[PDB]
Amino acid sequence: SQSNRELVVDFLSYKLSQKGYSWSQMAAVKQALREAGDEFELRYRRAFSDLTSQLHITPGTAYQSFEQVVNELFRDGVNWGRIVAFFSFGGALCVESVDKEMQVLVSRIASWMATYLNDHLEPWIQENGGWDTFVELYGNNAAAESRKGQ
Amino acid sequence: SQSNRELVVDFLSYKLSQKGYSWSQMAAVKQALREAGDEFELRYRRAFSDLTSQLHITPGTAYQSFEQVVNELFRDGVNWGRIVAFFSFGGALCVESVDKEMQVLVSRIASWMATYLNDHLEPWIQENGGWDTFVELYGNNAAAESRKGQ
Amino acid sequence: STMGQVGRQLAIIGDDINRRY
Amino acid sequence: STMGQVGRQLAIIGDDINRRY
Repeated sequence: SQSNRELVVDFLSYKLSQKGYSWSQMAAVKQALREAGDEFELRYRRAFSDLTSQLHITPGTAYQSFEQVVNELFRDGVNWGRIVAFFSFGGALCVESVDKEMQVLVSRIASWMATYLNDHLEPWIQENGGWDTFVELYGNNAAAESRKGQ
Repeated sequence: SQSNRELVVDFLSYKLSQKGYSWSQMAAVKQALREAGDEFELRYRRAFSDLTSQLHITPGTAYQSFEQVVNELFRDGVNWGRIVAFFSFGGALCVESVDKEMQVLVSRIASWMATYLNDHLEPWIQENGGWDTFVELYGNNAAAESRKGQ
Repeated sequence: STMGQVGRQLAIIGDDINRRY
Repeated sequence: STMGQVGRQLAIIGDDINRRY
């Protein structure tokens, strides 16, 4: 069963990451982004209130909601922190959709995010060191440890 | 890029799980097992020392090491806690392999785990409520919260 | 728009958490 | 064996963390 293999890889990836190892480069990117997203959401909450609490979405307007936000986020630039913001926004929009019994939108939002990444963020990412550089900058929970020290 | 979709799904799965939601049934199983493994390893460490500190493995004896442990773990029974132990053991064996510059073994151990799950644990799992029951018993970090209360 | 203002706030916090070598 | 004894210890802790309805 391919499901059993996926469960094994998930668990082993997690335990390797706790020791500073990684199952794969992709696994290292995933973990650093999870950590950066947690930290982003903490900082956002303290300055502006929780990201989920301010979102409006209905199935008939879901793309409009997505693009209105993402277009402003990247209107005047791309950088690693704004890429983290983009992921955190998508997560919050999915949580809000589930809260409001609009579960159908989770799959749509995931697709819109992947397409936006492919078309509009990947060019910048490839010119700025790729996801390997993101891991160098954000791995080992680096953004949170920075705030914790100050 | 399929890599961008996988990163999106990982992040969204994580953020949904933090709110008590799940991307999929499999995502819920993964998270409950991660949590159960952390708790297992904590309990094991307190009673018997860290699970990685006691493992012996070389590439020439890696399967022997795996089966010597797993055969005794399940010699006189299968239950959800021992299934968690099995995952934690595999994680520790992978960490030890990487520590000792035997990275080639990680992929082998993952395969041996998936095969053992398929052949020798799945029959029990399907007779005892399936992974859905595991999530009912272990989801929401339930094993750790039990110890925390006592 | 209201969602536009969320995007602006995301950019502000994104710039705060932005990291450089 | 040494690894056999690890398996026995895993079973002991597995029984401790085992949960029932």
